[PDB]
Amino acid sequence: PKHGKRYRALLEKVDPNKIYTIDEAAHLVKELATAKFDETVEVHAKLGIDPRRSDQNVRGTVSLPHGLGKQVRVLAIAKGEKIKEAEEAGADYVGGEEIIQKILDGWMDFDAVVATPDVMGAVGSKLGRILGPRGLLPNPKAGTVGFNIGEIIREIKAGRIEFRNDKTGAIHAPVGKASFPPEKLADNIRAFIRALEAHKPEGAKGTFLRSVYVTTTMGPSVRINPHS
Amino acid sequence: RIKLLLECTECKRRNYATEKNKRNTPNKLELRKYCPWCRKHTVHREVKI
Amino acid sequence: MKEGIHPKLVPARIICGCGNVIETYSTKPEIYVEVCSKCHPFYTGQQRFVDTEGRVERFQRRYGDSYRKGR
RNA sequence: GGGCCUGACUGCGAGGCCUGCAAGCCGAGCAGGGGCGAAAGCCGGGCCUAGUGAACCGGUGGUCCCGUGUGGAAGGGCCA
RNA sequence: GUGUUGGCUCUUGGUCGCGCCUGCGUAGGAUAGGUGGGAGCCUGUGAACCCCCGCCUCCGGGUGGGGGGGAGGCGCCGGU
RNA sequence: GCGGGGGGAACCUGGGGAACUGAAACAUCUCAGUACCCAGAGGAGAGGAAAGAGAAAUCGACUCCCUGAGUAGCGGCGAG
Repeated sequence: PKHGKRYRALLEKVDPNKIYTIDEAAHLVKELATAKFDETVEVHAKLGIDPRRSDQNVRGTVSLPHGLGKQVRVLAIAKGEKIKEAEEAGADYVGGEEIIQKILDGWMDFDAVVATPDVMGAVGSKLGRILGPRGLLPNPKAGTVGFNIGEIIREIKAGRIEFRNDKTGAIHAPVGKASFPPEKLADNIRAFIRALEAHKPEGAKGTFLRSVYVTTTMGPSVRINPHS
Repeated sequence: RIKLLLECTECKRRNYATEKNKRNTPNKLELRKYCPWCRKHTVHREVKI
Repeated sequence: MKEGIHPKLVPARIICGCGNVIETYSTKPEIYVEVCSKCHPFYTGQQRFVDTEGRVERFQRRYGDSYRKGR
């Protein structure tokens, strides 16, 4: 009845009988873990879909407002003014079909690719073969193609957090900082509640949001009732 | 049932017009055109199985 | 009469049949089976005071026997 | 043989072919709406005479007309 | 199937609830089952040195325990 | 010490209950709950004070006549 984790104390904080609710969560998590540096809490969950038959495979992104600087890099592929807008907006990788060519060669440092409709052909067909089933190629309703290279990369820097059910039907995303206001962690938990809810493919039949919770990096793990 | 199967045209959720059609040569390829009673004429589209 | 019930009347009639369905499913009723039949219960018993019976019929039975069991 | 394109349009038609029934069939021209020329105009399937089937019954895409006190609804009326 | 047609009992299967345990095509200090958080973690072993013992295998190794004691090890870092 | 039973042209209640013919065939359907076997109360029984009607903040036991439409409708929506 004794286990291998010093976290044990934090675990004692952890009383897994209730699934509680969001704001409560902000507070008890914020308290629960501030180990090395300050907790990097995150929320994770699983939906009653079936990602094999991609007719439910979701992803996208809500806009949990709150300053940013880390996670999921992206390539702003376009030309002059777009390099301007998106680069400044908040880009990790920037350029155009020249960057596309560099990638075809041996340079790929971006998980998501967002290109404006001006170098989109070169991006998708030149780099189509390269970014491929990696998730690195631009798609017109996958928050990856369009002129607002600046707007989207911008949010990438000011606050982004995306969605993408993994193999077994679950998503992960940042919806509040560690020492961050409880009500805050609540609100972001929410924006995610919503965009996620929307993504909810019409291919669901019943208890869709099955398990919805807040867990940290290295720390506690408790479900939250995004209802209250 | 033969390379002759019947489809019909419907238009951007704002109507549906009809007419049969086939299967043979370019099979599926099914945009087409037509005009619904939607608005005054309008694309339509066609497809609809 | 010699086989109704004992605890009321359950000895008689029955007109019936069928054919087939497929209605609020795909169509009309495969209609027909002009047939006729019987339709009834069962028998059993207990004791007055050393030496008895019952006879009767099914349910009505069970409640009943309970009743005169009361006496 | 080449280019460009959907009218193989909906609303419809006056007035005739034949026919006792129902059929089937011919169609200028008015409207909305487009497409081939710059246009005088042709296009409401093909070069035409055969590839066809009532009525019931029931399906689906409407519609958003009816609902057996009223709100809705099973269910259902007309369209396709 | 179900109704009178009551009793004790040996048992075996599907299912969902929690707990445990698992994952070796190949470069991969290495049997990475994913996708998340994501450079730090820990001292009732005062340790990865050594000891046996529990368990699962595709030599290896993974995991769970009892002990033996004298600031140590590993995740980082890199790298495949 | 009672009762019944046994009748009775037709009317009558319930008990059980059929082919023709129609649908120019005929299997749903039809004649129909009709013919007929029965049990039985009468001089007539039948029904007979509402878990009714019907939607107006309305009626008011039951029975039989005229009307209610042969409409409302039931249906190989066909004979009917």
